[PDB]
Amino acid sequence: SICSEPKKVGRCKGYFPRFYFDSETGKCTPFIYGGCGGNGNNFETLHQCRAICR
Amino acid sequence: CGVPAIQPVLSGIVNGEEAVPGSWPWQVSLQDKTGFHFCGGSLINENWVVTAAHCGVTTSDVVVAGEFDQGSSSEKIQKLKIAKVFKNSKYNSLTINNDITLLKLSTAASFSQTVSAVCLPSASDDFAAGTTCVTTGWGLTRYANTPDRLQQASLPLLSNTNCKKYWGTKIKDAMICAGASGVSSCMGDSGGPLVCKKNGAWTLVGIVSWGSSTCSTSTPGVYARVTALVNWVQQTLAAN
Repeated sequence: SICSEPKKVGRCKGYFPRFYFDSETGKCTPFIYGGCGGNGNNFETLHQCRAICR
Repeated sequence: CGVPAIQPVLSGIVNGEEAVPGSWPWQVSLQDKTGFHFCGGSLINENWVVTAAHCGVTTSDVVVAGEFDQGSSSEKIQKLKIAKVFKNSKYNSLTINNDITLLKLSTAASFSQTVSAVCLPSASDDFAAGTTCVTTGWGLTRYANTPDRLQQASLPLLSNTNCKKYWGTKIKDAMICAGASGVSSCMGDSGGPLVCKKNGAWTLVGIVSWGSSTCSTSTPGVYARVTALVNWVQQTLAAN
């Protein structure tokens, strides 16, 4: 139920492409992560996001 | 230090403007080994770059100096390897306090018209609330790719008391706020400079750190307060 956590950009001003599991859409999805205060629904690769959800 | 050979020009990053090419010559882009820009930084001399600790820089990333248009191949840029990373031991992953990291280069940057150092302040310098300063970087211009060309914005320093009215106890003594004035630092700006022009020279007052998760232009941005961290900077240079 980590994939049920929401997309969290956080407040840092970094540019860090990541992937999260969108519930509404039911896919693994790219987003810009700021670099701090992220939650569990945050993966380095799309493969890595899918290979733990889907 | 702090005197660009090419004078910046300002109208007086979201809602910023395009820098005069070469006009912020301490500004570097920190790129990973696949070539993506993830944070900014500042040259403080020919061997060292100061950036934000949350940028998580390693010896695999590189420092790129002399750059203006990241989509251009006509610029004589320097791709500089990093020999060693010194993250401030007091960096707090919780509060993002003490958000500063030094990078010692494997080989010295070569200073030129387009590459040179920003000045550092003394621990006791006072940069008054209301002072108009400048921040720069290749962070997003709308809250998705980072812009090719270097951006800049003018913005006022806030008092910490006034900054707290927005952010409350998230504001620590090693932070300084600026903005809430129609412009905003945004994703990819982290680690880059907030400079104020003191005595004909630009001095590093802040390091782009954190702020609105949506880069709102009506809330203050937060910056690592360089006066509070500059003794640590000097001791790190001296010992390494």
